[PDB]
Amino acid sequence: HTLVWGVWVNGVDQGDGRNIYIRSPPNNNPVKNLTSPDMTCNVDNRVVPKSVPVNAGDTLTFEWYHNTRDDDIIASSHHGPIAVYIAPAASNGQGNVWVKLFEDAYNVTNSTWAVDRLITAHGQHSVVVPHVAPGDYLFRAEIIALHEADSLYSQNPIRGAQFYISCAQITINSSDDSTPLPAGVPFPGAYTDSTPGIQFNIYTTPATSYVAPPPSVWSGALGGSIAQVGDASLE
Ligand SMILES: *[C@@H]1O[C@H](CO)[C@@H](O)[C@H](O)[C@H]1NC(C)=O
Ligand SMILES: [Cu+2]
Repeated sequence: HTLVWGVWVNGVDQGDGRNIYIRSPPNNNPVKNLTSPDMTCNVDNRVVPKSVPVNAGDTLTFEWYHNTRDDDIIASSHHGPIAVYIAPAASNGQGNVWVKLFEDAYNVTNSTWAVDRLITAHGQHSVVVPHVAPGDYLFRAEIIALHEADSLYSQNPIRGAQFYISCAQITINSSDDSTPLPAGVPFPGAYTDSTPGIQFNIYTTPATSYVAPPPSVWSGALGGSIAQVGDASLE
């Protein structure tokens, strides 16, 4: 159970984005139904009044929280991967539009899941803004908590992989469009019950054997990291 508070650009806090530049749902409950329109941008997908200006090559940092800003972030039980996607705003995230800019699942050196390192990072994870066409975009940050992912939601709706999905409205101003955005996957649609990484038993299967759901990260990406860029407590 986690939500996005706002974003940082190049290490500068853009301010509380909830219902402003983040298409925020009303609470931190997970999405579990892989076929639901809620997979696109969570349960209250609508245009919000602001879009954060960035340029290609900027660092865009999502900041997550549990109950209050810079708290425990997400329950430690919620081991799983983190991804970021991009699509043009004109899509409203419909169709074959979502391009993967970032993937982190399990780090064998530190023996940590992406989620574990997100807590250590005070909720902060980043992508580098790609050289796509200037214009309005949705950046879809996705945490998958696997603590009940031994079951499939489609079979047992009180269990399943848990998706914490947040869409940020981002406007790319300065970009040479040298890496124009390639075809995307649909959400809902890309993840199915047979997709690698959707059904997994983190209690019996070695984390080293985990494979995150496709698609692969776009070669055009520059992203990106799970790491604290700014200190929320200084504000
Ligand atoms: C899952 O989502 C689909 C598509 O909206 C819907 O038809 C189905 O009823 C949902 N399942 C549950 C258990 O709500
Ligand atoms: Cu939770």
